[PDB]
Amino acid sequence: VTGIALGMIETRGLVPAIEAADAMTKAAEVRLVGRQFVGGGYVTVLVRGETGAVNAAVRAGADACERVGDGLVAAHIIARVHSEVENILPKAPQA
Amino acid sequence: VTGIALGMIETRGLVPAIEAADAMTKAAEVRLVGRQFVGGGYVTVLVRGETGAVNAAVRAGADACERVGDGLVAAHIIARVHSEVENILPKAPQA
Amino acid sequence: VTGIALGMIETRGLVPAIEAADAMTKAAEVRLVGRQFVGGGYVTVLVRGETGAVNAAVRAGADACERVGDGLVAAHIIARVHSEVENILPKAPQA
Amino acid sequence: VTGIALGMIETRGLVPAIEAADAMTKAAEVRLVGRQFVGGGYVTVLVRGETGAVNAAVRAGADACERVGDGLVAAHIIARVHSEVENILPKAPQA
Amino acid sequence: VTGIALGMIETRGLVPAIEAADAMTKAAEVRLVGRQFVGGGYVTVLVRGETGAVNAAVRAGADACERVGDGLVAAHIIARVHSEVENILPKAPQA
Amino acid sequence: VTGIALGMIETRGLVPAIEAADAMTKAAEVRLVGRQFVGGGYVTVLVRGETGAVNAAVRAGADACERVGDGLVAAHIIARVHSEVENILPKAPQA
Repeated sequence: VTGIALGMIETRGLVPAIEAADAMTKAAEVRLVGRQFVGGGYVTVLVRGETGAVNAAVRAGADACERVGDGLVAAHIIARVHSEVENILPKAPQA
Repeated sequence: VTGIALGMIETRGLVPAIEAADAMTKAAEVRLVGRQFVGGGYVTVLVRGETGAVNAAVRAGADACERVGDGLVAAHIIARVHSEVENILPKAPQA
Repeated sequence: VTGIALGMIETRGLVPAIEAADAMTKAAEVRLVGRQFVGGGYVTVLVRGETGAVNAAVRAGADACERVGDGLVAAHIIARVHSEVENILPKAPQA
Repeated sequence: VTGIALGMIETRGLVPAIEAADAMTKAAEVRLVGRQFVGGGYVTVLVRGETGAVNAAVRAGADACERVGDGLVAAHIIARVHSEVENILPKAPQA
Repeated sequence: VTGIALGMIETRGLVPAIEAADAMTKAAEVRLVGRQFVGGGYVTVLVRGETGAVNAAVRAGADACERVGDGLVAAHIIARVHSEVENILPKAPQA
Repeated sequence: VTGIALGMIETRGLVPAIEAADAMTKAAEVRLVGRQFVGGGYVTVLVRGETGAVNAAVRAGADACERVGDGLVAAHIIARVHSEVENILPKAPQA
């Protein structure tokens, strides 16, 4: 609900990205704040939550999406982003 | 009509994606909720329905579209997406 | 004028796509309803008409555009798309 | 001024496309009606004019742009596009 | 706060770009002014600050993001951009 | 200020493009009128000025940006574009 850690998975294609998003949100209490079409085929899903939650989420999403479609590019956690980085992070996705 | 399972096919190009969409919707009672241009040439079609419907649909779409154009990237089902994932799923496509 | 069959050609680049569109529309009575920039360099042109018209059109467009530029990716006909698929098909192109 | 033939050059990148556009418009009396970013790096420039004008233009643009940057993909003329194809052709570019 | 030097990192994918942005902003007093989706999968993050700040920032971001996802494309500093270049530089990002 | 020659550099990525823009504007009296994301990763920067200015600018930008990131695709000058080509040239960039 109120944690500020950031979890991020980037995939080749939207399908593995949606699998990642589902596995992450089912794995721990994290909020899905963005899904971004990057260009070139990259898609990135972003979650916010407490450190431990985001840790468990990212690990789960990564294990899940590497088997789907063109797969996984990156799985990363930043437990406390600098206040400046909030300027580039999505507050809610657009669907 | 009211099922919440999710079916997804991602293709290289729009043509196999439209074949996928037609085969899926003809294969079982599923609703076509989105067609997404991902970037890089990826296109993803998304269907919602009951679990068994989405199962049959995805299987049909996958068999159909792998023979068309540049073909199939991914075919996947999530029978119950986390409530958070609804935030990134299209409610209706844009044409 | 009133036929609901669907003809589709996908090309690498816009130029072969315009050649495809011209050959298809000159080959039989079909309506050009969409030209779509897919991402990655894919372009897809879509025609509607009666079954026989769309058959002749797609065959003509395919023979024509494979010799132009980066060429042909896919040529496909769906003689009756499921009512659900109409949700993703363009009603008129944008130029 | 009033001719309806269509000249088209597709290039890898915008720079050779601008060279193409300049060579075509300097080579014969043709009107520059569109420059289109296709995705994947393809750019297409479109000219309208009388048949002979468009013939000379396309030949000139093609010779000119193949030496610039990533070069030429396609050079093509359609002397009379079907009335349906007008629906997908740009009336004026956007800059 | 008031320095006009420019720091820039370009990455393959958004995830390494967000890592870059975090490392740069944590490394020295710089302002994150832009994150740009370039097409093809390139993402570029831009920081402004005093010369020494931007120097330290870019070095930190570069060391950080080369280990994340598809990695680093470019890391560059322009300590005083020409007044003309301000016309193409983002004033604040969009998230 | 009032010259109509055109200088153009196309790069793989935005970073070398910004280096190009800075080197060109510092090298001679030219105005930066556009920076264009082309798709596929191509970026093109456009300068206007007198012939000699644009000559010196393009040469400087080219030497500068080939060492940055994924580098240089094309460097080109058109000393007097046809009046028709003005229709596709940017009047000012968007940042």
